[PDB]
Amino acid sequence: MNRLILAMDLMNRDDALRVTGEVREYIDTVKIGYPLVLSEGMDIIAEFRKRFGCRIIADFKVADIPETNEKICRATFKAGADAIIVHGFPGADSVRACLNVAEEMGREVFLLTEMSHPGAEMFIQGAADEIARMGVDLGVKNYVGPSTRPERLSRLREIIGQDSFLISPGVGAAGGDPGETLRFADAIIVGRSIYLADNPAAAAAGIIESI
Amino acid sequence: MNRLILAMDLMNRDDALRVTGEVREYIDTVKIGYPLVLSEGMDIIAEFRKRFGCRIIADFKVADIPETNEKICRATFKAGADAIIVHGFPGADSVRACLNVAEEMGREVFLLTEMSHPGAEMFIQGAADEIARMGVDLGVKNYVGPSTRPERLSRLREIIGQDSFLISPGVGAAGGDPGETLRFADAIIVGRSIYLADNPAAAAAGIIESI
Ligand SMILES: O=c1cnn([C@@H]2O[C@H](COP(=O)(O)O)[C@@H](O)[C@H]2O)c(=O)[nH]1
Ligand SMILES: O=c1cnn([C@@H]2O[C@H](COP(=O)(O)O)[C@@H](O)[C@H]2O)c(=O)[nH]1
Repeated sequence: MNRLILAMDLMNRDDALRVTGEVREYIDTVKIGYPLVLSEGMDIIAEFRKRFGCRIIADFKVADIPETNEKICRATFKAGADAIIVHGFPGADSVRACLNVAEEMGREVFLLTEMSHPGAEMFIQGAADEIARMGVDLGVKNYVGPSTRPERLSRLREIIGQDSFLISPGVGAAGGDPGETLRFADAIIVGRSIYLADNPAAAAAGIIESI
Repeated sequence: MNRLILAMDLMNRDDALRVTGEVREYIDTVKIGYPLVLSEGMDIIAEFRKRFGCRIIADFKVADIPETNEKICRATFKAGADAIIVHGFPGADSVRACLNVAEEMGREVFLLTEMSHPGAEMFIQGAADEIARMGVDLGVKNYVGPSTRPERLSRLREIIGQDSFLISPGVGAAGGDPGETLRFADAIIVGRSIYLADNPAAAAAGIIESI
């Protein structure tokens, strides 16, 4: 909805529920990561899904060996997540393990190819095109790419095709622009610009109207 | 969305996709049953979920022995359904088997307590209150009750409490009224009044505005 995904990284349940409820009319998809899950428990995923009737993407940056990745994905989907974000840099076998569980459980894998922060230029950027091509070869249809580098987002879009779904973080606080990012991504992920705002609903409304 | 769930019982993929796309702005939840699945395959569930970004309730009226019920639910959730409708009349063990799989896969079970058609008065109605109480005892939080008998829907709402989620079919073609049904149910299910209409979008819009 509105091509906007809320990155809910507040660490306490009450604040997370308050902000998510305030901006629900503008979204239908919430990205929940370890900051909230490690503080309040995996049960928070089912609670959000039920209370807000939104889709939940678990941003767990899965980056282990195949066998452990299988275990992490199974627990995550058992908890009710609709999709999970997985790193591609640990290799194809590690990604395939995630895809196997998603297939078994009727869920989806998002492949993270290039990250949005400054440090991403050190090692990830140099491998990003190859990671995206690996995703295509494995049948991945959902990807994550950087708002902070639209030229890289364009290159990623080029590799994955127009039929793949691409979401992009780094919007707002990290420097990314909503409109420019949406020239290439299907949806933008926004965390701090909304959840640290004095009026999260007004902040979400502003982003939606700017695009 | 709009407390309206589309019962997509057309049997061919092209017509089903056309009508669902035409009314998508009014809904966010589609009920898919055997008329469409047995004609086009279980893969239609993932296709709808992806193409329309809606939640999918599989109306499979699960009504077998525990072991078979477990198999049916597993295949259904593997196919991507968010929830499954199960009959309560075959007993508690049969329902528990469904709840066990839903727990394993992070999904939901809707318990059907009293049906909406005339024949429901023969045997189901007499057992309906006990079936609803069984659901409460088993921890069921989602229920299906009849639009065609609001006094029975009221009795069912009484047993399950205000915190349980109740959806109700029999609206329109079978005689049920949207507004009266919503006095007790959280959402109404509508099939033919929308999918056989000359203008499904206008029909959906009319129902939404009447409530
Ligand atoms: O390359 C990536 C991948 N993931 N995220 C995540 O997306 C969200 C962005 O939040 P922000 O809007 O507050 O910067 C956070 O949950 C963060 O972990 C990034 O920021 N960059
Ligand atoms: O008690 C019940 C349970 N399920 N349904 C189902 O709900 C839908 C109602 O469709 P309709 O609006 O076309 O009558 C159909 O898929 C039907 O199998 C009923 O009608 N009554």
